[PDB]
Amino acid sequence: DNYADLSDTELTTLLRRYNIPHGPVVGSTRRLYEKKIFEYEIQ
Amino acid sequence: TSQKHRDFVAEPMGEKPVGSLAGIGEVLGKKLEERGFDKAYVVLGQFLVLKKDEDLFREWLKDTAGANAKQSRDAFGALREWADAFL
Amino acid sequence: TSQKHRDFVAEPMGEKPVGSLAGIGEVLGKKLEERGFDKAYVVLGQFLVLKKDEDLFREWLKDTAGANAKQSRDAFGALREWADAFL
Amino acid sequence: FSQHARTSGRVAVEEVDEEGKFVRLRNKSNEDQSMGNWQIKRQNGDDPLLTYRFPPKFTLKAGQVVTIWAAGAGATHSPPTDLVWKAQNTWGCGNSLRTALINSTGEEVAMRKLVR
Repeated sequence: DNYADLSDTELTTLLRRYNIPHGPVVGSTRRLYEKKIFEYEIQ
Repeated sequence: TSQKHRDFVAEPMGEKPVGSLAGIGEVLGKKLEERGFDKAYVVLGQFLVLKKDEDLFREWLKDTAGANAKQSRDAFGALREWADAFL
Repeated sequence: TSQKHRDFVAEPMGEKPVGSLAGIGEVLGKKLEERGFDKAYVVLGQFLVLKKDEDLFREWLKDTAGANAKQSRDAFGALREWADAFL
Repeated sequence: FSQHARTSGRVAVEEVDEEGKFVRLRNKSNEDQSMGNWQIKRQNGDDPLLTYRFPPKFTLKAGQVVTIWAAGAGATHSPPTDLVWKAQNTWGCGNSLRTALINSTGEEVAMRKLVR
């Protein structure tokens, strides 16, 4: 709930941009990728 | 029943692409691949976390990949039939 | 290898409860069921949407149901061995 | 070798020789199964696929076992119980052996996989 207002499609482009290893963004994976985007940005 | 439907439910899916699944045409396949669903097992994964629910899966395929009613109907039917035979 | 692991990887899982999955003890299984992961196939589904990735699956399992290193190692290894055989 | 098996119908792939001399199929049911034009698909690692086809008319009786021998075993073809695959010396060896039973319409109805 830190990367809210961002669509699943924008979260994906952001995973790609930061070279974060990922699969699709779906309901059961959303929180995990938001945490990985946070861990990345905060380093 | 179609050729694509018959060939998909006849055997384990293994490493088959998204396009091998019934209802997944050129457009719908290109969009699923753009969302990260390169393989048909990734779509089966979504279907399994959605607990094989028809309404939740078909509304998901529509919302995220722009699937029409015929496409979502055909994709769900193939996965349901496949899970009943191989899972 | 444990008896739980051996029984799980030997055959299709169908609608077996989450606890049938190796590494899934009483507490872990309870925590997964309350999160909607009541059957082993729902957890297999998660493993598939994560593209069968070890790091991603083990991290999700630790974050969702408080699985320890040995539990997530065993749940991953059981799902990987199962998917290599039956998918 | 770790063993993994799936049976959708009456006939199971009961036993797979790790030395590749045979494949045994068992009718685990109390009914007779028509197996005319059925096929055994054998996949050893990355080797070419091996396909054995059953005769156009064949019946595996309730609770009976049929063994399909590779030519190398030196088995005698006695149709009901024992079938000899004359043109193929081995079922194949390796670290991953997948034996699938396919029905007359091309559906995988059974399998046994040996790993390591």
